[PDB]
Amino acid sequence: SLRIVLVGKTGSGKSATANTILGEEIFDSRIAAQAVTKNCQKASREWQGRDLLVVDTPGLFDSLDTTCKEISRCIISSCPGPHAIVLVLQLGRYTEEEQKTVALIKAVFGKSAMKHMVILFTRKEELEGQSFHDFIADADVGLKSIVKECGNRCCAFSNSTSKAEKESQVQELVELIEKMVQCNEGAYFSDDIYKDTEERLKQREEVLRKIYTDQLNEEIKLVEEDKHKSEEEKEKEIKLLKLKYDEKIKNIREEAERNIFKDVFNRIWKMLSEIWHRFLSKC
Ligand SMILES: Nc1nc2c(ncn2[C@@H]2O[C@H](COP(=O)(O)OP(=O)(O)NP(=O)(O)O)[C@@H](O)[C@H]2O)c(=O)[nH]1
Ligand SMILES: [Mg+2]
Repeated sequence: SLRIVLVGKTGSGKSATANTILGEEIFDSRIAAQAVTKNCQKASREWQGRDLLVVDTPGLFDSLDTTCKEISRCIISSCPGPHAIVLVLQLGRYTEEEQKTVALIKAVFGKSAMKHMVILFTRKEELEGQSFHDFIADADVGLKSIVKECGNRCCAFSNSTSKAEKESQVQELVELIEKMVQCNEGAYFSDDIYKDTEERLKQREEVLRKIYTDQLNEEIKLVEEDKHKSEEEKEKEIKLLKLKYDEKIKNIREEAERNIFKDVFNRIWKMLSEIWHRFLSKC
């Protein structure tokens, strides 16, 4: 299993990138004068060997409230921790919004997060006769710097362009991610946040297990000691109940993720309120 999070500016091609990872178009990718993704979204894909889990995020910079909301959502979805945090840029310069984005990940998740960051570019088809190598070779101090921090993990993507090319890019991305993780002591990203937020997640899931079971064992109890009902009626009812139960265990993960939101939000809000002086737009 691979947990990857796509963060970046608005319009950078995050959703497109997600689509090309997922093999089909799930998320909304189009050209806009607005944010097309207003909400953290997640999906899964059957791959050669693994289940790929892709977290698409709203464009980081456009609100302390909103930023805190979406980050928190991102954290919950990415639990227990992400394998790769992919910073998505349009081809060319490393710009101020990406600078602040990188600053944010650093600030909230520590500097220790930069081992799991990979840089991904979109519009690969736009460079034409120039090599991507040649491309990153002409780069600037800031781009070179962040590439260095990220361990020289860089990709270019063409979302348009055949499936076989696209899936090959997927091979590149996934492989490098596995390389990175292996060199990273073979585990996902784990933070003070992630540990706590996961513990909460586990606690509430076990709780809901206590709830749903005690609900089903009760509904069953009525049917057993109920008279005037045929045994076939008892059996048909209980069978349906058990079906609804097995459907309701499938539900716990999504329902659990919803319960902790405000708690993690508050925790992040405590932290982030002080810090926001760094991410204001001056002027
Ligand atoms: N040529 C080309 N265009 C691309 C590529 N990736 C994205 N685009 C273009 O960039 C536009 C923005 O796509 P989108 O995925 O919506 O960006 P986004 O990151 O989702 N924006 P947001 O995060 O606000 O929803 C699309 O209309 C698409 O045509 C790429 O690899 N090549
Ligand atoms: Mg989007």
